[PDB]
Amino acid sequence: QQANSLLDLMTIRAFHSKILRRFSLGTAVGFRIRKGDLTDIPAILVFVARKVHKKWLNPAQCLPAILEGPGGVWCDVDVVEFSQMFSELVDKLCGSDECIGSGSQVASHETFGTLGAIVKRRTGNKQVGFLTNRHVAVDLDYPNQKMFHPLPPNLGPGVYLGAVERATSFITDDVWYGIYAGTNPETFVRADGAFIPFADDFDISTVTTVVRGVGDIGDVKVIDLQCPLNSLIGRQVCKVGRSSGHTTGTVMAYALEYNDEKGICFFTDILVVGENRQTFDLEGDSGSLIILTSQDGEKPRPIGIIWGGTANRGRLKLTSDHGPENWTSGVDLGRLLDRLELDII
Amino acid sequence: QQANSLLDLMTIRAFHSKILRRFSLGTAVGFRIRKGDLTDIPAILVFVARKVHKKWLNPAQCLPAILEGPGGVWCDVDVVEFSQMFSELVDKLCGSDECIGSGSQVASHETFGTLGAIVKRRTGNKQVGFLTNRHVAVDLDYPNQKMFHPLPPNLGPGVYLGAVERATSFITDDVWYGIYAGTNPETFVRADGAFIPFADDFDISTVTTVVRGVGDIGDVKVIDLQCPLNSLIGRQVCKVGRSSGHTTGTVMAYALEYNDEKGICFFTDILVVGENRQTFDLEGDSGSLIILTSQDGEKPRPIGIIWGGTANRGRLKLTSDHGPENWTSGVDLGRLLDRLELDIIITN
Amino acid sequence: QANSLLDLMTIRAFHSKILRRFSLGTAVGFRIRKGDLTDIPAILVFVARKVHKKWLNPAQCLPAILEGPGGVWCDVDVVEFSMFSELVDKLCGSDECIGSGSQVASHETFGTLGAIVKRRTGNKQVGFLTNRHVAVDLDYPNQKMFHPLPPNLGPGVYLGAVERATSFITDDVWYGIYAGTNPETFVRADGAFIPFADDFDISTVTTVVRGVGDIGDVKVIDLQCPLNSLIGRQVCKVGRSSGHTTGTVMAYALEYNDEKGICFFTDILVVGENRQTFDLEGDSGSLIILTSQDGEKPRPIGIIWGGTANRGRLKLTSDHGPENWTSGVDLGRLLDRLELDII
Ligand SMILES: Nc1ncnc2c1ncn2[C@@H]1O[C@H](COP(=O)(O)OP(=O)(O)OP(=O)(O)O)[C@@H](O)[C@H]1O
Ligand SMILES: Nc1ncnc2c1ncn2[C@@H]1O[C@H](COP(=O)(O)OP(=O)(O)OP(=O)(O)O)[C@@H](O)[C@H]1O
Ligand SMILES: Nc1ncnc2c1ncn2[C@@H]1O[C@H](COP(=O)(O)OP(=O)(O)OP(=O)(O)O)[C@@H](O)[C@H]1O
Repeated sequence: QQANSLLDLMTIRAFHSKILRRFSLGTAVGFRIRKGDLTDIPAILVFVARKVHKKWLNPAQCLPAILEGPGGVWCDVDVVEFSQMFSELVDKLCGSDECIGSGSQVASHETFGTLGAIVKRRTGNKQVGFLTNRHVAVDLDYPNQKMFHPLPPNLGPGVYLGAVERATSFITDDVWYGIYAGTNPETFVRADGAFIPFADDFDISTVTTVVRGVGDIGDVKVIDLQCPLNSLIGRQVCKVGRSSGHTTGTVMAYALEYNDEKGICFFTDILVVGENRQTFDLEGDSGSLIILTSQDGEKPRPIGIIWGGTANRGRLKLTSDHGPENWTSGVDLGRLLDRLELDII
Repeated sequence: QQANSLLDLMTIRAFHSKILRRFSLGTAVGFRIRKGDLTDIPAILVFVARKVHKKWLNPAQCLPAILEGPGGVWCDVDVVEFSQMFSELVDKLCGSDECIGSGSQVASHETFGTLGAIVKRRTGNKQVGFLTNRHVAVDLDYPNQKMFHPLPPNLGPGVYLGAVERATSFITDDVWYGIYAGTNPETFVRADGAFIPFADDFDISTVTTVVRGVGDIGDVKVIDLQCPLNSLIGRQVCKVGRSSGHTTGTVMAYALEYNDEKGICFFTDILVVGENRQTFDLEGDSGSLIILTSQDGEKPRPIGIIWGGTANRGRLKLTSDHGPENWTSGVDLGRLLDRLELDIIITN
Repeated sequence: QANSLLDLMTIRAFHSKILRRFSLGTAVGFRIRKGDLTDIPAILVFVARKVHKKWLNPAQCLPAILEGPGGVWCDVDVVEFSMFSELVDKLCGSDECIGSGSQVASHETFGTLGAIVKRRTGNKQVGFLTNRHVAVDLDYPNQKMFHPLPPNLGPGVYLGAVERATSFITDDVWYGIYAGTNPETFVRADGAFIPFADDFDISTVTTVVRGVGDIGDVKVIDLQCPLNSLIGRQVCKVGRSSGHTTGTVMAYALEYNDEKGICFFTDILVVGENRQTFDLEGDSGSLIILTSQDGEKPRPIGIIWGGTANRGRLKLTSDHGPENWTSGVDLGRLLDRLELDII
């Protein structure tokens, strides 16, 4: 039987992980892509440095057309080559907006990013704070730092938001996905989540729960691994960022697996690409909510958060008379909330 | 009574200099700017590093909307954000023209600039030469620097034009404006002018008094502090430079004040901003004449000279769905001519 | 007169508003006259340049004597503030056994082994103590260490992974008393305990110090003890790059303000002898052992924080050039906080 859900593709990739990684830079699951378009045939996306004809390729590097795993499940094999706009919304999010909400710029003493969303703690005092990344919100040298908006007191005027309380660095793949997606013993998944509660003296009347440029949003869309592939992969999503305004894109790959220079395996949740030849995100967009758009009038639903700028890692080069495109990685929102024990307002 | 002259604005700025200086990057006087459009309400413009809502500013950090001066004069406050064209005219001014005049390129041993205008010495033996900025006209090590056009012989073919006779860099505010512009003694306005006379063997038949791309010009328009603000602020000007060609802009503020790292106050006379989101000038345009646009068919008249490119200092970022716009600083022509004792030439 | 370090600390804290205007740092100890240590207790003040009093306005002229809330008075000392050998080769990885001062290389940086220790509670695992700057990389909280080089850079063996570490501690908890009018007061602990791997061979670990010998128990620093017990005492250290070196303790409870206004505290200040540098780069984490007196076994007193070549040097004004200084963290308080006992 052909693969239908993400779990089958993940199992197939894990079973033949060695062969896929033997002559490749990365692996993921999704739909087969032909001539730059997304089809409806489930398959495994294999990233290579360059694309060449089979004539100049030895049989060792000739990847099999079909990969078959336990239980009779089989899938196709796809080899893919791998290598501040001034607007009213951007100005408002940069310090021109009276209220504070999603997409607002949050600057630390050293780095800056985009405000993720307003959340509340499930247990304890149930303090209301905001959720963001961990590479910008908190510097590793100082575990507990402060938050300033728009800028700290040394760079310019600003107000104090709060201090970092709970943050996550890495999580074992078993805890995150619930299944073993890799044979290497030290498999990790990046969360890059942190919660900063609002200060006691901070006014709460200036906090808004409406996302600028999108409008009202629904409940968090939990990505169930048993759901059909077409449910999540290929759906058009939108994002709001301080330096990128409002952007739209489409998701192509999920659970991208790669290895660093030290051989440690790492996983990325969501892989998306901007639409109409436009880059999905830019520098300073760390902390932008990826939201699945409205369908049949239903309220848009956040599904994840952008990890950060991918321009420093690589680009997706298309082989159909087109230049390389910019891909953006993502981090799951439901699993991050579950780990952080937070509820989105 | 609402102030309507530059003198009142200068008095208000000087009387409350400390308050503005405490949390400002610069001060000027002119017309209030709302949503990127100049208004008719006179106000003192205060320049800040960034613009934020008043809710995230301390009570001492909030500049008052209005201020009062001696005798009952009151004025508003406007906070403003602060942070080679290949053409036939440019080619001709580069050294391919049949005559040398305003806008021509003058190159020293090290740097280059644009000829200001042909002038005549009021006193002495009625020497005839030209006016330009002091920075490029004279080398800091050689008080008497030679002039070449279009390039010095060490860098390319050219002819000798003359030698620097007199130059001025800084002058006390009392002598320049006639009034005390601040509560600082060590206050000096930057004239940055030099008079370079033509060589005895140089041919005067090749000197023309007609500005290329504009036409004939009239007498220098002296700026009076008692005149209405609308006379100078908000008017349209045009300039010709050897690098940017012909460029049109608008005057936005007067008597800009700046503080250096050492704490020495400095003053700039004319503040210009380009039109249609186009830079007023670029590097190498220093010394280009600023000419007020003709009105009701009147002959255009120069109002000042251009100090140089501002790209090495900063830009003002408009907060209306647009990016930073380049601005230019200039020095009053009439006061510089009076100090240097020079007379402009407008006819052959 | 101030006889204990606590009196000097209280005096400095009470008047910590006039010495911070025109000073780069403050500490306590003995007044220095003509380049030599005196016996008069005083508070050391660090200035960029030691100009003459005549060319100094009265506002910038600091008082020479201060009085505390209990009648204690102390003077003011103003000091201007700005190898290939067999032992080194053996310590670099040529020794059959590991021990104090041994080179330990991580995936990014390398450092010196502080001392072999054990945990008081729990499994009481046996490991070693070092600095977090080298042993711990925060973009990889659990890092691996190899001696003398990591596999990617050369031959080596697996030692273990960092389990517990401390970077900053509140001043009240560390010293026990409020040392500053500032609440964002922090003290740089910089101590990480790495336990030996289960498969690691424990027969190759020695508690003897190369170039020094056997050492006794850790000598805890008591703020109530006379300054002579700690200030002006000779100390020695063994570093991977600097071999065996000796120096003298100069200052205690040094305070420094960063560019962001956050104050930080360093415990021990040491200076090399004979105009020789106390330590070089890569010697961070080396133990500081008090010189043996009257035949008593040497007792370590702290751990070197790191090289000061990137932080400045002590400039003297007696026909001599600047002398490099070294910063250290008290061993007793760090061990108490981290619950570790030196074997
Ligand atoms: N290791 C490799 N190095 C270089 N080129 C390779 C390597 N492995 C495969 N290729 C080339 O990449 C091709 C992958 O084809 P794939 O199945 O991904 O695409 P397709 O659906 O046939 O069409 P399209 O080219 O439009 O994507 C292989 O046929 C071979 O030409
Ligand atoms: N020191 C300061 N730093 C930053 N922002 C400031 C400072 N002082 C005032 N502001 C902000 O700048 C605003 C000044 O507005 P301005 O004087 O330009 O009036 P306006 O013409 O009504 O405004 P606009 O140009 O936005 O149409 C103040 O209302 C406050 O929001
Ligand atoms: N803020 C300052 N900046 C520069 N120099 C200063 C400052 N305050 C004091 N001084 C100078 O430093 C001297 C401090 O001398 P100090 O306290 O070390 O006495 P001393 O031990 O007798 O002197 P010495 O070390 O020269 O033998 C003051 O007498 C004055 O000359």
